[PDB]
Amino acid sequence: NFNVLFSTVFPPTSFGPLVRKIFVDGVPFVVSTGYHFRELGVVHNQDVNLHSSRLSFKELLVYAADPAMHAASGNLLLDKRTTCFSVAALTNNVAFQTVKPGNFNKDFYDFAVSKGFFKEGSSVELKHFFFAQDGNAAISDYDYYRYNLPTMCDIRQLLFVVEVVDKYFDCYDGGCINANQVIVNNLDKSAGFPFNKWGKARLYYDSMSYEDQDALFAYTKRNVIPTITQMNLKYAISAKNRARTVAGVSICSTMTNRQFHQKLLKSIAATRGATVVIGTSKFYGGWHNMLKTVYSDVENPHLMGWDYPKCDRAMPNMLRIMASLVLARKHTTCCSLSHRFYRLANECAQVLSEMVMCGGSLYVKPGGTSSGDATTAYANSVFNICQAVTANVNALLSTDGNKIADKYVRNLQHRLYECLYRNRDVDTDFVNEFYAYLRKHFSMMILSDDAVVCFNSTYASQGLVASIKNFKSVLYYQNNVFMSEAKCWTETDLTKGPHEFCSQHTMLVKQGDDYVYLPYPDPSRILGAGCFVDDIVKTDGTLMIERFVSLAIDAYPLTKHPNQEYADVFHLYLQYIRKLHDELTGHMLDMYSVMLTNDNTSRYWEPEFYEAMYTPHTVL
Amino acid sequence: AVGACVLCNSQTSLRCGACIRRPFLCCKCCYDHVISTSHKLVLSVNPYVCNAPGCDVTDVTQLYLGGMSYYCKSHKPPISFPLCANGQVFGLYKNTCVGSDNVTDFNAIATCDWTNAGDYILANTCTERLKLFAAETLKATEETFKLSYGIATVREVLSDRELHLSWEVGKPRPPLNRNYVFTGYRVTKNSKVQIGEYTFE
Amino acid sequence: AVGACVLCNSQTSLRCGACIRRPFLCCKCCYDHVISTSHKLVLSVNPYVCNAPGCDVTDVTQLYLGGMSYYCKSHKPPISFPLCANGQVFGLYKNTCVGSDNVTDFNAIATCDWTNAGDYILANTCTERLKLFAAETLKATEETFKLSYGIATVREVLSDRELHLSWEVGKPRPPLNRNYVFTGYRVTKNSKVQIGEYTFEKGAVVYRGTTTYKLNVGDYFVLTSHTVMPLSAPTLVPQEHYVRITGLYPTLNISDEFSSNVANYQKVGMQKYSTLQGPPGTGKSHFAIGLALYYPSARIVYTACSHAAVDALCEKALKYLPIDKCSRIIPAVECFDKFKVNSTLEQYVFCTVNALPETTADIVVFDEISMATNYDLSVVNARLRAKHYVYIGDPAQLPAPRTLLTKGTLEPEYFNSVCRLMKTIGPDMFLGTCRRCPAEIVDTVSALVYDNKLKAHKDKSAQCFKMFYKGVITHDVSSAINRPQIGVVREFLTRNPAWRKAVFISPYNSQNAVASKILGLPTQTVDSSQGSEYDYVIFTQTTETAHSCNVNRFNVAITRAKVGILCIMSDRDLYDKLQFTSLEIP
Amino acid sequence: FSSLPSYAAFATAQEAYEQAVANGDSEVVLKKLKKSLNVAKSEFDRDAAMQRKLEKMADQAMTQMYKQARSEDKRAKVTSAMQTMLFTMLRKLDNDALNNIINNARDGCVPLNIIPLTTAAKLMVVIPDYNTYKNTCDGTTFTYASALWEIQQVVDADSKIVQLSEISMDNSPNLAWPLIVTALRAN
RNA sequence: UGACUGCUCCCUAGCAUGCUACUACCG
RNA sequence: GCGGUAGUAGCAUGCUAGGGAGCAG
Ligand SMILES: [Zn+2]
Ligand SMILES: [Zn+2]
Ligand SMILES: [Zn+2]
Ligand SMILES: [Zn+2]
Ligand SMILES: [Zn+2]
Ligand SMILES: [Zn+2]
Ligand SMILES: [Zn+2]
Repeated sequence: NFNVLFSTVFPPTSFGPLVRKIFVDGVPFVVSTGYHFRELGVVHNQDVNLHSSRLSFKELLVYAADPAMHAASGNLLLDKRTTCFSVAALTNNVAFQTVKPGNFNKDFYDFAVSKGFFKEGSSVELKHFFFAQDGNAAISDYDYYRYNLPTMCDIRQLLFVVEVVDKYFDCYDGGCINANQVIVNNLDKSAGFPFNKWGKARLYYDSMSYEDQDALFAYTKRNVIPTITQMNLKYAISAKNRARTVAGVSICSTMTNRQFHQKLLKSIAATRGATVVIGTSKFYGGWHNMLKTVYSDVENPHLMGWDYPKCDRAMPNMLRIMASLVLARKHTTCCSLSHRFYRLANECAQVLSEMVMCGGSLYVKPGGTSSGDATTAYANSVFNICQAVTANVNALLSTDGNKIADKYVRNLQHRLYECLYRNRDVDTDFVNEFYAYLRKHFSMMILSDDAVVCFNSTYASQGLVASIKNFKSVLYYQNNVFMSEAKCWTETDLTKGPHEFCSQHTMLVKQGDDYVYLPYPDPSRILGAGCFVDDIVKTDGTLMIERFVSLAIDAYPLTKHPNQEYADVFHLYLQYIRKLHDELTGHMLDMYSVMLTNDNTSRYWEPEFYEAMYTPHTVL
Repeated sequence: AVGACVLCNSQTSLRCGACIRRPFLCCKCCYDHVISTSHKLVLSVNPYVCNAPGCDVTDVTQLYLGGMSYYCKSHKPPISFPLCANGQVFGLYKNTCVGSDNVTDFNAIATCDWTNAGDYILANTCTERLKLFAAETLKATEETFKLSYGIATVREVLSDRELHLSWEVGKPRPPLNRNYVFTGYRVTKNSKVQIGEYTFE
Repeated sequence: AVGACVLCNSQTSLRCGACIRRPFLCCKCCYDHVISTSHKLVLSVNPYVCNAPGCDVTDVTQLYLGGMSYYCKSHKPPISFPLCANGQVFGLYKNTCVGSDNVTDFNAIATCDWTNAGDYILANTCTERLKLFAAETLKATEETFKLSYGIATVREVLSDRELHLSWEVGKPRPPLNRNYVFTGYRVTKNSKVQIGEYTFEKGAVVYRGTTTYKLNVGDYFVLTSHTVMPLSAPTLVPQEHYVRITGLYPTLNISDEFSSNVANYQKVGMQKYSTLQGPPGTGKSHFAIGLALYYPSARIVYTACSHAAVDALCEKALKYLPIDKCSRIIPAVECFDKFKVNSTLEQYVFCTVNALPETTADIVVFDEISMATNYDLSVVNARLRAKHYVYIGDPAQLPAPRTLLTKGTLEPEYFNSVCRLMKTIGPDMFLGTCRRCPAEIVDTVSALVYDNKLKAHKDKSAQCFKMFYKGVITHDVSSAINRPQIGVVREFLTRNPAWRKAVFISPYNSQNAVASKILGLPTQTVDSSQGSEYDYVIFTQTTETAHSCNVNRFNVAITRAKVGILCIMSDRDLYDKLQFTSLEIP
Repeated sequence: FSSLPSYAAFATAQEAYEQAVANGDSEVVLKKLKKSLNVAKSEFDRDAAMQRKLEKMADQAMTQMYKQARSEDKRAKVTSAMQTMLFTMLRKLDNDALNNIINNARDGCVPLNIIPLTTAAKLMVVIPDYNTYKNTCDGTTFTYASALWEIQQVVDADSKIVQLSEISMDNSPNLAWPLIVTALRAN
């Protein structure tokens, strides 16, 4: 906290990797043997050898991921398009990347029009398209890191909020695992820079044996390895016309972050009935179970949701450090005290402030999160819980204590002030008491910066529980953003669920004998997915009929909506599926002579196959 | 992919693996192409070969159609039916095929080295499209037997119209007049560079 | 882990584990080699050893395959499968083998621990890849033998031409002269530091090296054993006499360096190789120099076998050929750096086979065939792939330092493949013109091996002397001494005034060191001392045993001196063959 | 599947038993036939099953070892590629200015952000518009990072040569404006 | 040029378990 | 007379592996 304030005086060219000259068989290299953080000060590597013989495979991998050689063997660059610090240009040309439009499925559009759709004055219309971008879009989108400013925190209050958050994250287990227990799916994805010139992640997960991976992982508990992050543009459907960009992290960072965090990440995504709902599905009655869990037994229930403007470009560094420290608290037996600090330093040097490669040039990332590391959603959930806790603390500590009728709450406020500003060490009994109070009067359900809260209403009116105004104030003074209350909702009737959670609305329908909650999407999104695609994937439905089956699975609960076009969407999808099947069979029987059969294929255009996906019985 | 075999009047996706122009032969037509001569390899939308890693079978007469793939004889998961069976080869248009009465058109003129007078004799005893196949195969054999001789080059230069010339490794030299234009290319280190048109007599 | 087997050239994945060089063996070949020989270890992509915990068996005929690992009789699961069955080991490409019948000779090559003459007989009597494998494993065993020696513990130095140096406990004194190079590396605190390329004189330690370092503490003199790389090219390429002179350009004029050099070119321009069959000082030097300007537009390579024999390699090249046309290749040991190092484009490169800048040519020259093995021929054929080349050298010279053989001497037919290639079908070239030499060597080596194709060019005044003295031999250590040399040098310089400035051939280098300490004569090496001979030399007794005197060590020693060649009859020599003047000692 | 070790015995016993049956002998020979053939088929059963299990096990082992060999080959080639890339990028370090600024350091360590700033030979500038252009790189030589640079070439967003005589206020709206300026360090 | 997670549908191959069936051996 | 065992066929259930596709943060 003090280093953050003091680092704003010193010049910005004295931060980052520290390099020196080493000799390998009489030839000189330039490698990084330390780091200078704005928050953590000066860090020196522990195992550095100047004179050495011919190097091995993992040394080659480490030296090929360091930005030192790439920056030192490049040209100077002065870029006036952005205000962020610039390092070097790797080539003699600047690369401009564009985004192409979508492909039009005319047959589906004609079929939909021939059934009374897209008429004037209708309540269902297309507002999801593929937007195109011009040459200078990647740099324009990268220039949004100017909203990240150095922020000092109230340390005596953060040191209590972190205890409450750790109480929230208490029902799991974690630790370190060996290289043979790591689970990877889709090994056919990119490996980052400069490793994308020779293959995908399969090549590097096959060429490296198990003890090589173990030695590489054990190397990062005594040294710091800075890497390079590549920025890519997305090609997907959306409702707004701004460019979207994701970050491609290097393989040397992901390979070790998996071994560090995967056990805890898998343990979190396997628990039901907790605050974090990552891993729970919405089919087979999952949505109803989540909604019933979040309602708990609150006394005067209302519902509330909020929004984070520029969530990843504006999150201060201190909260990211806090999230990493909270996640790394499960290593009390497998790791020492220096190993944990060096792991934290490696994480900070790789995914918090490092060189990014936009276009064909190297830039310096000021701060924030790089969406695309191995621990994105869980860290976002920790950050969301931290913000909710500090909002509750600020709401309770800023109330006239002479007007609180209940004496228990008055004593709680007195003890809260004493534990914040008059106590130096942790007091577990009051932490447990405050955690119980929060869980009784303020219930949460969190999924990576999306949240729904069921709170006591009279307590919030009297000021003993956080409100929207408290969230606005906390965001203003701790996140450097303004949160307009036009993107937040409030629901005073519990028979209708949250107004929006994970882009889905909620309706209470009668199925069987009882009443359950079902989610339904926006009809415009489903129709836009039907009509606008990437080529070959559609514009010929017979080649892929399984797209429309999934799209009709997503659009089933629209048949219980009081509005009439909403069910017509599902019926139109069923008729299109039947038409595509008939087209395929006849269109194949005609020129060729192969005769097709309709055995157990009619199930796809009858509603009973889709009705079974929202009824609690858990198949496959 | 989908071309046309016309003597049997059969759209096809098959083609002979080892032949002149990758010619197109229907199921029964590829069959009597592969039993009247020796052409034991065919090409379809995908090539027929065992798909287990490390396996190697050029022949098609013993491959099987397995789980959305092809497997073989020496390395045999035989839960399948054979590819070559019942007077036909497996592919599309396996039902709308006719066959050929004159079995040895390809077996006669596509099996010799395309230099005897019999080639042209049969080409004139053909139809319009059959003789089109003939003419295209004559152009193909012209080029494919022209690409079997040397490349002249000037390494130290002398006065124009009187130079020195070394040629190639072991290959023979074609006829001598200006029939063959010596229009090659120049190499600086990896690329091709403006040279012009020449002729050596 | 995948390649061709040394007999069938078929694809395999099996490596024999009981052969020091780990050759690639075919599955049927693997079975034949493991059955008829106590070579019971086979390596694959994974080793063929029992993986049962706590177990230790390294056979192949004993293991059973079960599950995914390999198991033995004591741990075979119910689902077991023997690896060694059907006379064919289990490995990749098991269905595409052909086998071979040349397994007995391959077994003999593999099993030969290199003891007797038959070792080299069958080394030179086999097919090509077996020749390559035999040469590789011969150099491997000799380098292992010489690395099985101690480290020269040194902590101080007296002065120049003096040294105190100690070997290890249980290790004997290594061989003496530069034929076994002494190149060591000391340490200061953390790594190794340079010492110098040296050689020792006697046991007083004079320095016959070419540098001087601040030698004292922590010094480690060692005969550096080097890892041997595998061969690529065969020992020789079969020649075919051309009709076109491709690339070769006989100039309009005649660069008349030598007269018969025109015929030289005439028959070396068509066949894929040749050889300069040169008696000492008989055009063995500058025929290539004449070829340099008669064929100036031809890429010409020059090489030898040792860094010592670069005299004629480097002198006349700069002396008469143009300055820029020459080029120098030297690792950076101490040798002639007269031309330009670090230059890839040139038409006349002069070096040894130690290290060259990888390129191909069309003309090469290669010196010192007598002490050249098939390994050196293969490496020069691999590094340089030319159109024609000449191997300078003569069978009437010394063999390579093949200290491995002790019973039978290695004769001309056993030098290398080429050295008998020109012995059976005849030499590519045969000269008969001695540049500067009386007819003593003419008579001697023409009656012995030259077959009298060269005759008297300079007159025979019979000033050379050979006496009736015999001598007495005594062994002490790996070098011996001679009391009828300690007394005989004086007894032979008693009154004859002509051989006081003669050169001392050294069958025993320690004896030459003692002679230098007592009376004083220059030390003259035997093997790597051709062309360094002066005008006047003494052939001394120095030995009677089978160390040096059967035929081919004195064929060049008789040519060291020109007029006054004192070659006394020492032992069972060629006494009753010629006429020689004699003076009886008092 | 037809020349198994027990096949000879099984077939010979079956042939002899069926010949005895065709001889029309008593019921005792029929009972002996039935028992012998039953036990013969029973013993042939495992001999026909175990072999088929073993062949598939061997085939799986072969496939796994082949894929291991392929993985090793790929590893070797990627190692060669990485070594080549490193040794190729080594040859542009400008080993006199770098050595001059390394020796001035008190322990050999220097920040990475000041190496291109003090040792690079070429500079690249990207200019949004003309107002920014006339304040940064006006003329033919300009000063930046306490050094003097002189212009060498100017291209546009389409990578086509642009001469400084036409970069003016009037002619500004006729250029693909993301201009890239290349300069060299002076003296 | 294509990041990190979570859930769901479809097709094929293998393994394990269970149900039924047909012969044969044994008591 | 009943049970056990050994193969063979069909059917069902859950995992692992491979491929194609959909949604969400
Ligand atoms: Zn740990
Ligand atoms: Zn054909
Ligand atoms: Zn046909
Ligand atoms: Zn196969
Ligand atoms: Zn062996
Ligand atoms: Zn073999
Ligand atoms: Zn064992």
